[PDB]
Amino acid sequence: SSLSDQLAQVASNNATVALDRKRRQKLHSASLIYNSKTAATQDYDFIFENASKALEELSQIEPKFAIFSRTLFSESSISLDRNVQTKEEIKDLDNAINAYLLLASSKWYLAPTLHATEWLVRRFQIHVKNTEMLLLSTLNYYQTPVFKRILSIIKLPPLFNCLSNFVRSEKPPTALTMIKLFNDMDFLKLYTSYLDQCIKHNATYTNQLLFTTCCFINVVAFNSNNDEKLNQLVPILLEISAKLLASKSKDCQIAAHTILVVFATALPLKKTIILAAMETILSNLDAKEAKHSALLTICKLFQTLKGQGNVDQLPSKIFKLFDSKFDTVSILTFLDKEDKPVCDKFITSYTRSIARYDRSKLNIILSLLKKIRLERYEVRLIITDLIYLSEILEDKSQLVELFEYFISINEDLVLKCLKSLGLTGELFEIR
Amino acid sequence: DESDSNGDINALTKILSTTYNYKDTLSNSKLLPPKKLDIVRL
RNA sequence: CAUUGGUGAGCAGCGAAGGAUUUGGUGGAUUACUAGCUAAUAGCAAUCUAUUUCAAAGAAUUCAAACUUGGGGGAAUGCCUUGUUGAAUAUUCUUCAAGUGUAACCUCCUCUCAAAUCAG
Repeated sequence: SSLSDQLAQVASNNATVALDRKRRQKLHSASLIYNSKTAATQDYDFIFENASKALEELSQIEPKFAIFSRTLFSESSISLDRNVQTKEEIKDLDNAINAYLLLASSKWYLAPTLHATEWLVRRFQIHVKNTEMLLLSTLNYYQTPVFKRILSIIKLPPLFNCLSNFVRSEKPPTALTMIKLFNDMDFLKLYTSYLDQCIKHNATYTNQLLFTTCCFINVVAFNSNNDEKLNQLVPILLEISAKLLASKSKDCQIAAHTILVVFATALPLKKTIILAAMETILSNLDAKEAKHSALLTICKLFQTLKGQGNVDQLPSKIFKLFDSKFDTVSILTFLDKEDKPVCDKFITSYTRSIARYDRSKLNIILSLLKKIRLERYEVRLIITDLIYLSEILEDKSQLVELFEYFISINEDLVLKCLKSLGLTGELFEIR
Repeated sequence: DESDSNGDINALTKILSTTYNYKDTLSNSKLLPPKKLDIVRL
């Protein structure tokens, strides 16, 4: 290397350790509300008293911020600077700071949060010392001028490099910069490391989470052509979707649902991956408000695919999980909706899974098959398995009404597959 | 610590992990994908 | 009219799932390749530390020692040299002069040009 770059690297090693007093009046004078002439003349104790003055109201809003009064907002936690500590102590400092950041990420519209984190900016240089968590916890607030102030103060990491033109700017950072920020690959590995961190800690609130799905979804919007870049984009999004569905949270569930919907509708995965998606979706479909979304997810999911075995029957674990988390009459209500969304490739696949494992509710299938105008090969492919359940399952009046409906609608289709399999008069010899 | 020895929630992750190409290129789907023509000048 | 000027439209023409440009970073060569480190015949390379230390070997210009200084002056005050004086015990030191003596120390030079502008 050069000497000058090898020495400007030591600026990055000691960007916060103020040695000359002008370095102090640079390093203390930037904070989240106060102008740098009044921010220059602030004693540490005076800022900590305002810190507790916002922190007590925050802890009274929810008690989880009370523990940072024990450690971070302690009255003993003023004089200690970071650079005086060992890195093993600095790691625990960063742990406290990070867990505080995703916590306060919800409460950030409050001026209590702005007055609380400004001291942490000023006591622990978290605009510089830990700026990846500062930005990742507070990324969704890109319209708010509190964040826009925060942009003029953060030493920008290479991972957040779209905003290199937006630090110390007037107008707020635009919506397209969020996509171009997220359109990088390793940025998405940071956003997994944020959201997965929020999942185990269960600090996942709705507005930021809607911003997550709107950014990830717009990423696959931007990668509609770059199918090889999309094929390295499946590992980052489907991991976030899977680890999202392990949440108790229902907004996180519909978030992972939107991820799977827009991902399958933008890029056709293999069928077995969609079966994995169905297992992870249905295996945590518990609360009510996610069911209406999650049904439409599989409605999209089975429509996103095409191949050999396009509408084949589901596995018995998958089908019994589906018929545990939904009833029959759930889908019997849903297909009679006036929205009536096109789950055409799902029904003709799921009725076969009824027709092999269960076989007990084919009056239900009659109700099902009168509801939806299906596809041409689909009805034929249902009728072949119903020929199979004519032959091997003992013939019953439910199947008689089934095939009488199938003579009422597309008798000749039945005649063609019967000329393919079996005979015509032998099907009259069925019942 | 990490050892292998109703539906499970690891079910997406495992089937991702045993895949590298997630596009079903082994399909021969007999439908045409949009926007990208496998076309060769002869 | 030549435009032999480009813009600008275009077209013939070239033409395989783009073409054209501009740049960041890094690697490879830019002499003809025998491995890294150390206390080195050996040990290391996860280590030389509670054998690294004893031992031997190891001391002249009797004080040769600016090969190095822009050039002139001088060189007061310093130094050098001998001349010369005292003291101590054959030698240092006190005292003193003579030196077109002197890389200390004082000044003069080592700037003013058919370069240009400008009145006449």
